[PDB]
This record gives sequence, structure tokens and C-alpha cells, in this order.
Amino acid sequence: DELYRQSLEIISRYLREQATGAKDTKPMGRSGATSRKALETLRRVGDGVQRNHETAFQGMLRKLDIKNEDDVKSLSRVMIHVFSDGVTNWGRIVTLISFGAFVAKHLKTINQESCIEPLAESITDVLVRTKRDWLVKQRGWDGFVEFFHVEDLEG
Ligand SMILES: CO[C@H]1/C=C/CCN(C)C(=O)C[C@](O)(C(=O)NS(=O)(=O)N(C)C)c2ccc3c(c2)N(C[C@@H]2CC[C@H]21)C[C@@]1(CCCc2cc(Cl)ccc21)CO3
Repeated sequence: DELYRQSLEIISRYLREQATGAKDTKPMGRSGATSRKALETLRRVGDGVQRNHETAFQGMLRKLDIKNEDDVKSLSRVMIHVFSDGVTNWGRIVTLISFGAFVAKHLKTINQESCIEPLAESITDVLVRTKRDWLVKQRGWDGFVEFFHVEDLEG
């Protein structure tokens, strides 16, 4: 399952990088160039989403009350409720992942760093297993990269 593997890698790295503030230096697995550009896009676009919706993000985090492993495991049901049961576009996928990074940073702050990789798996499961058809039709991570590609300005 190349799409799942690639998705997990991109999401995991972003969540870890967001939580730790440090870049993972290991190479990507398969489809390295796309996965690298995908991660770079998420850095650009995801950070803005978290700031543009700061207050709503804080409010949802406070409402969820995430303390431990069992609370983190309960999030997949909420993700299916909010994300899966609605229209699909790249914007809503960025929000799924950006709120994930927001939860990841919270987990670091309460010393629950070990729950981050499970969280990343849960997000990936929801994204890939409920939206595979849409993702394939939109060209997967190549389509993601192409969608958010910004052309250089004329100097
Ligand atoms: C009102 O607060 C919202 C913020 C909305 C601003 C962004 N916006 C305009 C959206 O439309 C985001 C949205 O696509 C969405 O549908 N939001 S909404 O249902 O609440 N409503 C249409 C605004 C949208 C798309 C995808 C979302 C999602 C919202 N979640 C709820 C967001 C996090 C703060 C909640 C967050 C959520 C659901 C909550 C649990 C969770 C946990 C993880 Cl680890 C990752 C994601 C999520 C599902 O992912």
C-alpha cells in the first residue's frame, strides 16, 4: 500500500517536527522527492492554518481534554465524525493534519511524546481509509504538491 506508507511518513514527520522543533535528517522511503515536497508544503500551509484558526484550535483542544494514550485513541471516532462526514478538498485535509500537529505539540508539552506516533497513525488511517478514491483521483501527494505550488514572482 504505497499511498498509505507515503501518507504515514509525511504526516508522522510533520507531527514530530512540529512537536520537537527539529528536522528529521533520515531519508524518505519510496517516492522521496514528492514526499519531501509534500512535507515542505505542509510546513508552509499547515503553520498558517494553525495561526489563522488559533482560537478555534485552542477551544477544540480544551474541549477534547487530551491527557493520555486512551484519550488519544478516542480521537479517531471524532475525526471520522468531523472530517470524514463532509465534503473532501485539500483545505479540509490540511486542517485534519494541522490540528493533528496542534495536538502533537500539546502532547509534547504534557510529556506524552510517545502518543504522537499513534496519533499520526490514526490520522493517516482516517485520511487514507475513508478517502482513498478521492485521493487517487486527485493524484495523491503529487496532486497535493501541485495544488499548493506557488510560482516565483518576476523580479
Ligand atoms: C470550529 O473549530 C474547528 C475549526 C474550524 C476552522 C477551519 N474551518 C473553516 C474548517 O472548515 C475546518 C474543517 O473543514 C471543518 O469542517 N470545521 S467544522 O466542522 O468545525 N466547521 C465547518 C467549521 C475541519 C476539517 C478537518 C478537521 C476539523 C475541521 N477539525 C475540527 C477543527 C479543529 C478546530 C475545529 C479537527 C478534527 C476533529 C477534532 C478531532 C481531531 C483530531 C485530530 Cl488528531 C485531527 C483532526 C481533528 C477533524 O479534522
